[PDB]
Amino acid sequence: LLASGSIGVFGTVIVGWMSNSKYTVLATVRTTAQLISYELVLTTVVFIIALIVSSLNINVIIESQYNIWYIIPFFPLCLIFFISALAETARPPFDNVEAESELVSGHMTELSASPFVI
Amino acid sequence: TDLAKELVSGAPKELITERVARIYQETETWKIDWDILNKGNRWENDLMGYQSSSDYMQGTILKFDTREGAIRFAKGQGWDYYIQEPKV
Amino acid sequence: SGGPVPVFKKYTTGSKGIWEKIRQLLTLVPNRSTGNPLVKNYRVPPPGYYDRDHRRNYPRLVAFDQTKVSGLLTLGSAQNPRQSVSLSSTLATIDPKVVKSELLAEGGSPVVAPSLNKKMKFRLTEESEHGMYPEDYPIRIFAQN
Amino acid sequence: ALLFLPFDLEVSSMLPYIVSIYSVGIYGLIIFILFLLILIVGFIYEFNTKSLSITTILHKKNKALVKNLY
Amino acid sequence: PTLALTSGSIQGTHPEGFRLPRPKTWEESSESALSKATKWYLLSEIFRGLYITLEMYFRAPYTIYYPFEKGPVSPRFRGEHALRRYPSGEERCIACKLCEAVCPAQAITIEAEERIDGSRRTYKYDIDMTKCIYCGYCQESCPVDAIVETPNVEYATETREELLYNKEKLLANGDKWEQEIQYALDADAPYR
Amino acid sequence: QAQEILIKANKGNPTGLTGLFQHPSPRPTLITLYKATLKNLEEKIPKESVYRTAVEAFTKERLSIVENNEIIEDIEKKIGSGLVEELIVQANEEYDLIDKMAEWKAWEELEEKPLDDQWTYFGKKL
Amino acid sequence: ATQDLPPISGYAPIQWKRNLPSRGFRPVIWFLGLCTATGYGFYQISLA
Amino acid sequence: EEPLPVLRDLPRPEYGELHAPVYNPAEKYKEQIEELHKFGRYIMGCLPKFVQQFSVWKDELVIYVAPSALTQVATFLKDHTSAQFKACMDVTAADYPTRTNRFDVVYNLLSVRHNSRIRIKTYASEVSPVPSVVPLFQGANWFERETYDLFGIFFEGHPDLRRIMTDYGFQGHPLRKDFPTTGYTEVRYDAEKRRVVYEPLELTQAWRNFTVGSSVWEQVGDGKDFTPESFKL
Amino acid sequence: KSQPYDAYDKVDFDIAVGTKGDCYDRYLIRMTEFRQSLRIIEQCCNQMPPGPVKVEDFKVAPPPRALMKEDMEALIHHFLLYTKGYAVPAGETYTAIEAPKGEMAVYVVSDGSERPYRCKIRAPGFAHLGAFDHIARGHFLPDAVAIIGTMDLVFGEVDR
Amino acid sequence: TNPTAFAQTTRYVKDSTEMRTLVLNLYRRYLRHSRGFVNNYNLDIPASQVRTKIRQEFERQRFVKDLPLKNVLYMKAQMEFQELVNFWKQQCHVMQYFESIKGDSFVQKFLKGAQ
Ligand SMILES: CCCCCCCCCCCC(=O)OC[C@H](COP(=O)(O)OCC[N+](C)(C)C)OC(=O)CCCCCCCCCCC
Ligand SMILES: CCCCCCCCCCCC(=O)OC[C@H](COP(=O)(O)OCC[N+](C)(C)C)OC(=O)CCCCCCCCCCC
Ligand code: SF4
Ligand code: SF4
Repeated sequence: LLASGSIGVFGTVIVGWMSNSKYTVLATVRTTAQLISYELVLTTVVFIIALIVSSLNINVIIESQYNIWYIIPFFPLCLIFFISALAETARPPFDNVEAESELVSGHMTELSASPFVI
Repeated sequence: TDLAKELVSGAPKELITERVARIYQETETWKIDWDILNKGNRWENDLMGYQSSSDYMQGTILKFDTREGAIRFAKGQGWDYYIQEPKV
Repeated sequence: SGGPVPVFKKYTTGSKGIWEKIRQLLTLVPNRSTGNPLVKNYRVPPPGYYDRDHRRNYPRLVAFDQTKVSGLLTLGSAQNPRQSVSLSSTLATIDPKVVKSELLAEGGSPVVAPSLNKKMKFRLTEESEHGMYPEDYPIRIFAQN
Repeated sequence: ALLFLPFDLEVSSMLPYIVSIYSVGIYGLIIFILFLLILIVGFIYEFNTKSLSITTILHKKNKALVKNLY
Repeated sequence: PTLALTSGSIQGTHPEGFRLPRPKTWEESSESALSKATKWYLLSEIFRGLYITLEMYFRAPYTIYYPFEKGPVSPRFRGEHALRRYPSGEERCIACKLCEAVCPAQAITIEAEERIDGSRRTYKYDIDMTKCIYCGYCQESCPVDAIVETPNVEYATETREELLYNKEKLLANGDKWEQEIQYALDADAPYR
Repeated sequence: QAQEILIKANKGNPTGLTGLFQHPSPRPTLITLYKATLKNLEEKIPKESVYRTAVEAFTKERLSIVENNEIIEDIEKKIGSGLVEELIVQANEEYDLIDKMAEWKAWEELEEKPLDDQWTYFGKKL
Repeated sequence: ATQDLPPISGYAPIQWKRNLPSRGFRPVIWFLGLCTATGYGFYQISLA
Repeated sequence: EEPLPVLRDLPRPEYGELHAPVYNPAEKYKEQIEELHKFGRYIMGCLPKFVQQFSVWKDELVIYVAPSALTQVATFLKDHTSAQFKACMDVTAADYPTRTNRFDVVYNLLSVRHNSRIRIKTYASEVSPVPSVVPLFQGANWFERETYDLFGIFFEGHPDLRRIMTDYGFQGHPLRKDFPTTGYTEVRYDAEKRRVVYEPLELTQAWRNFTVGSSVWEQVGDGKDFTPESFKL
Repeated sequence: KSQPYDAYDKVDFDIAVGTKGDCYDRYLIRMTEFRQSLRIIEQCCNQMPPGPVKVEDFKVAPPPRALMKEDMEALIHHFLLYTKGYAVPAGETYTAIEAPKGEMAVYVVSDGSERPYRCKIRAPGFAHLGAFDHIARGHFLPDAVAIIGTMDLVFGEVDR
Repeated sequence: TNPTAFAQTTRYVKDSTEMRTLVLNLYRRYLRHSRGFVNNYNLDIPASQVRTKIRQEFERQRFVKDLPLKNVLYMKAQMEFQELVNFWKQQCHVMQYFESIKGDSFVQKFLKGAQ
């Protein structure tokens, strides 16, 4: 699950690359330096949960919360996970990738029609 | 008077040569306006009867104060002109 | 004084029934309205010579140049009497006692620039008075005193 | 960006301890804490030098006007 | 007496207590270190900000449903220019050219002559609705209320040529909107 | 003689107005700069120049009021021209003008005379 | 009568001063709750 | 828990006869005219060399200087503590073609300290330069560029003077009296060239001139004097 | 306050003054301008006087339509107002008011004609945009948006 | 405040000889940027053509005489340099700048309408 997240991170930095340089390449060193850094915090949170169950299997993690939900002991982690979840996806408030008031449409200003849909 | 100020006013070349300005007096002050074009001053638009025009100096009138002041201006800009003396 | 005001004194849509008491338990500030106007009161019925002349007596346009300026110190004033006549020579040869009453005011003290409104006097106010931000906020409120 | 590479290898090298936290017992736990305290010194070092801050030195300079009577 | 002796004014006198007090240091904060940390770490103001937004989620939206409903209008509304008409049928307009003179955008074009019956009327009356600014001096200038602005706004057209209103188009609107203009005038009569 | 007078500080406590820090030792520094003003008049500006008479009419007046009052608040209130920090600025920039005004020789006759028609608006004499 | 004029008594005063009363328990209580939630949570994890 | 009122049903006053006072507004400026006249005389006292003349209209004070004397007076009006006009609000101009120096460059100043405004008015010709007031006020860097762009006035000492309100490559300075209100050219799109191109002016409807039926009679006379008697012969 | 006008002296209100000269201060001042403005609206509704709403001089105001068609003097001024306009006595003026952006003023020269001769407009947004270089220097590109927003730019007013 | 690229103070030059040298350097500045004007604005004419047109521009008005009107012509030509070098004029204006432009007998003008 974490490895597939990294590929999408590398998938995004391709968007602002070599397709001229007006607004996509402005938000590609900015983009890359953001979803790189929070991928550390997101990864650590996942491992701390997996440390509690000593397993890397999602079913085991789910089935091991029968008597307790990790929102109770690990409330700070849920906030930290969600903050990192927002920043990785580039959703606001951490939305300087497609900074609408600053970079028009951000990295998708070149994208139109099917490239935009995907 | 000797100054070629037409190179700083930005006016088109046609004002210096092909246009004539009248310095008249309608009852205490003098005015300057440009005489009408030969053709194309006013043609009836065939759509709605609007009074079309290609002359861009038709709506321009300059209110002066004294005769010599107006003549000073016309020489300063390099304008061809003539003066109409009012009847007493 | 614009203190807090209950919800039922504001012309807005309210809450009828137990939902009012539900609203007063969940909402952070119970004395705020939803903002929707009162349909039953707001916009209910729709909208369906000389003695009196001053322009001709406008203040005149008079310009004071160096010629007329010199005349006030020498001849005096039209209330308290005392070509090209240059001022610079007059200032070089004239009685300073003329200066300390005509060209200057209050014993030669320079005339402060005339105020466009004298009664613009300010005082600093406090939180309990104007009901604005507390002190830590980086502004201060002034009043006309 | 460059400092991401070390800290990411640190986190991604704690994977073996996750699936074996029990069997290694106390001995693994003490080793694990040492493996972090060494990396904390790296964390401490970047904290003091202010290497992460974007910094603003190219501009925002002011001076006090001083009379130079002669 | 004023402060003109010192070249000062009562205006130049800042109020008592104008100068700022001394700024606080870290030892002069009311909320203890733990109290500030809990608000800081647990996002106290953001969570309050979220809740107040959630209040608006349970309120009635202001939205109305155009074109099935319209927003309010006033009897003074300035919309589509229209040429009025007497009940007897004769045109109200007697061709002042007061219309052509007031119009700030010069959107009124009038040409007139003696009619056949001799009563003074106009055979040309054009408005360039693309040049008009819907100022309202149409309605105010008329000594016979011949030109008025209806409360209509939904007359957008595909071709710009359709936006040049000649006399017949203005007269068509004057008949078509006559009863509505009756609402507007009879509700704005007292204030004029 | 090589001297240095602190016009405005670059650090310390604010004074309400932005970018105007609190002067460390204003009162004697105001007295020094006020005194140095009167020295500048005696070297550059002639006697009949009413600008010279106008400077002393308030420099001596204010500078005397500063010395008697030992509270910073009372210096502002009686002079009535703002803060103490601002009073430094008013004295300093006025000092420079005495240097510049003498250079201009603004006590002389009108240097350039206007033409006849220049100051007449729309035919009727102003 | 034949115009728009405010009533003789006028209108009741409007609310215009800032009114933002605070909410919630003091930060210590929220901090104590976070410890208990962690304190109870690690009791349930340990039992499991 | 009380019902809200209905404001339409509130009792209202009844008003009958109106006595709207009709007196000259110039009376409320009686002292203001008096104060400003001394201040202008004071400036001429402090600047005999530069202040050619002055005049006060109600609560406004005007100072007239030559282009050479501009920066000198403005520096005095900025620094001299009797007149601390720190902010230069406006730098405007107008065209009067009759006089040799047709233009009339204006300078509105604001004194936040003393709460007053002044108006330095220095003439300018189509060729005679005017010293820039940038070394005194940096706020005229954009007010002068507007004046140059719309008049062609040459400002001496401007750090960077160029077009600010007209199009790039525009010809002529519009706010002059001899410049036609419709301009000389207008643009359109030419498909063959595949670009938006300038072209000579063409109007489907020419600007009708209605000034011909203007007033032939006098409208306003001298008026009533209000000069304080301390400033008369 | 410096130049009272149009029944501003009658009402009472408190002005707001910051201390740091940054965007957050100008936000607090603008928010205070909401409540102070709402404060005056209560006073203006309460203190509303009766009477006319325009100067009762037919030469500078249209006569009522009930009277235009009844009085020969009324019709003449209605006819004359809208064809020639009223003539403004000669002079010049510079009146500044507190616009929501700032000091907005017009310089108007009257040539005794029914049309103004010179009309220069001081736009508060014009001068502020000039000081963009002084303000924005040394900040970051996201701070450019914050600086523009706090300047309250309306480029219709800037490019008048 | 920091002035923009290629800016000069507006100065009323009071020498006949100094203005001569200022212009000569200016003409070289246009020729130095001949390659850029082609690449910046994507003009259809090659580098030699622009220099040919620039020379036709500079040759055209070299005979002016009034020094007060010399500075004005030097001031505005500086603005034209500053606008062009800073890449401020749109592409269309430069293309049409070089795309502008013998008369006809009286019979030819009489028939169609003359002016
Ligand atoms: C042991 C306790 C464990 C707690 C775990 C949780 C910690 C979370 C972060 C706390 C620190 C913090 O948010 O800090 C605030 C930081 C940095 O602020 P700063 O640079 O220091 O400026 C403050 C200087 N002060 C100290 C003078 C005040 O910036 C921010 O505003 C980040 C805003 C994040 C918004 C995320 C919204 C997501 C909402 C999720 C639910 C809908
Ligand atoms: C089950 C819990 C889930 C969420 C956990 C985190 C909540 C935030 C509080 C921790 C920080 C803190 O300590 O906030 C403390 C602050 C500030 O208080 P103060 O200024 O000292 O109060 C002043 C003095 N009084 C005490 C007399 C009033 O209180 C708040 O403004 C709390 C915000 C109210 C709403 C919070 C929940 C809204 C989200 C929806 C979920 C129901
Ligand atoms: S509404 Fe005003 S602008 Fe429009 S046509 Fe009528 S008079 Fe002209
Ligand atoms: S004012 Fe009325 S009557 Fe006169 S031209 Fe206009 S529409 Fe016709």
